[PDB]
Amino acid sequence: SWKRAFLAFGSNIGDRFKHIQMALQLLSREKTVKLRNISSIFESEPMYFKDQTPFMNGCVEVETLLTPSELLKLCKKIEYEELQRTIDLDIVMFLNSAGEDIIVNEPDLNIPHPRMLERTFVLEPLCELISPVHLHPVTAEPIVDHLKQLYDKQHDEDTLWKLVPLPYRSGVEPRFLKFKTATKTNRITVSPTYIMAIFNATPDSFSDGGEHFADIESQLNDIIKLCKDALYLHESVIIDVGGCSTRPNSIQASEEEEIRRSIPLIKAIRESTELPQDKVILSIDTYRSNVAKEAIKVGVDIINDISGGLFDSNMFAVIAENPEICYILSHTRGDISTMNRLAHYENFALGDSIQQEFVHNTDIQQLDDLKDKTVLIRNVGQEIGERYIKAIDNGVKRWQILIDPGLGFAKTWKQNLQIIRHIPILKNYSFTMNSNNSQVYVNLRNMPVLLGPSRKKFIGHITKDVDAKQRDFATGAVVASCIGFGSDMVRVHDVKNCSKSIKLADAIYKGLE
Ligand SMILES: Nc1nc2ncc(COP(=O)(O)O)nc2c(=O)[nH]1
Ligand SMILES: Nc1nc2ncc(COP(=O)(O)O)nc2c(=O)[nH]1
Repeated sequence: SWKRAFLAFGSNIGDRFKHIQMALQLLSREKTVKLRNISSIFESEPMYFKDQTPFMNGCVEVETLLTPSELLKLCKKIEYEELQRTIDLDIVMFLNSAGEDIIVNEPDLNIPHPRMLERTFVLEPLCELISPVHLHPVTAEPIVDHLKQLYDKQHDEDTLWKLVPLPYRSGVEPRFLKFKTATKTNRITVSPTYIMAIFNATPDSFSDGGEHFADIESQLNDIIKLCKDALYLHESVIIDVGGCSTRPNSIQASEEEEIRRSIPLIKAIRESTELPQDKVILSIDTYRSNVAKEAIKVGVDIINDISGGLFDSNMFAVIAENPEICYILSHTRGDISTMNRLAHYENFALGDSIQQEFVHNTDIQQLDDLKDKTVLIRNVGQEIGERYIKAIDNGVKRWQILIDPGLGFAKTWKQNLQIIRHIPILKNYSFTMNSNNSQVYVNLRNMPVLLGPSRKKFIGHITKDVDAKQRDFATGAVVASCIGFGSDMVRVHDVKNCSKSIKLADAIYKGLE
């Protein structure tokens, strides 16, 4: 047979994420159960008892040979087994082998879960996994409509933070990237924008990481300065260490060379007593799985892969082995030497496979003409979606992923502008797709967006600045606009100055005053 089920999970005791992970491990170990998709991780206000620790919540989609009743027993076994060394595992919905929702109303078991339409912490992660046309079996209304209805009440009690796990550090509490969303109807990120500082460990151009190249002591001092500049106005900073050039047609450092450039420097930052370690997050810009693996060993938090797994087929396997590492899935085409030729987006690669496209949970066939105005962002969204599907198929968890539409990567200067304008569409883009004899639903809602506009050629074209070094002021303006269009993180060169821009844009657009 193989039936389908959606289960809600939650914990508000101790290491909540470890309780969740253990429950998912226990499910997966069953011969009768197959994990298909997991939602983002959300933090929510306790619904019933406000004096308690906030809950960590999500949803998991499984394929199972078990009957509803057999599955419920397993959920109870798991809850008990976890208590042995604190986790709730409920059946939310259960579909038969034909993909139809079943209803059970027995003394012991009620499917769908009787409380689900009351709880944003159920519906939000659930609707990351089910499409806008999925109806509630009892009400016959789309579940997304029931979600919208809850948000429409405008109770801050119903508000969710999304948490993206970061690695544990000794003596430190569990670490996350955090994103709070609010509604007004439109949904908007209202927590501070993350600043990612660029650090190039390449010899490429004297003006940018050029002179201190291969000198770890000098480089570290540069990084201490960056952190001080950023932390003046911000609570956190990400330092993105890059040992490989990603500029169109640039010669590629060897792996051994990239490792030598990046890894000792990450080790040195992480070991520094001159840095406030708790406010400093470490990223490595690499498309190489082995470099990522080495970086993880020396205490990196984020793998920033401009190819989204395209350059190394073992990258996803590395990320999958490290559930507390954060992975940036960036959009590109071809490779570094050919991408310039591939900036053409009229035709849709997976066009034939696409069954249905949705913007803000509405079929775009019914938002007529929007389709014609959003060719580029939907094309980029589908290609990000395809990378995402392959990541999930290779053990990467949705909860680990940030997305980046990849400004400048197989895109012209006019296209980069259009991508900035259309971030709100991207953030609310979803589609169903035929994939290996069965249907798959890709939902970009809640996937935090990183943009890297800094010093890019597209700015220079408009401001007539030939040299990249003189594009910092203009970058300030563009960064403000990126945030205004919904960017959750920005990658920048001029940290001291862009920090001011980010803070102002956050005040203006987010009310963070
Ligand atoms: N935010 C939040 N509040 C809560 N309050 C009670 C229960 C326990 O619910 P059950 O007894 O129906 O499983 N679970 C949650 C939860 O998961 N999240
Ligand atoms: N995630 C992400 N990573 C990147 N790495 C390098 C560059 C090229 O810029 P640089 O050569 O000035 O670092 N741009 C990006 C980007 O836009 N997004």
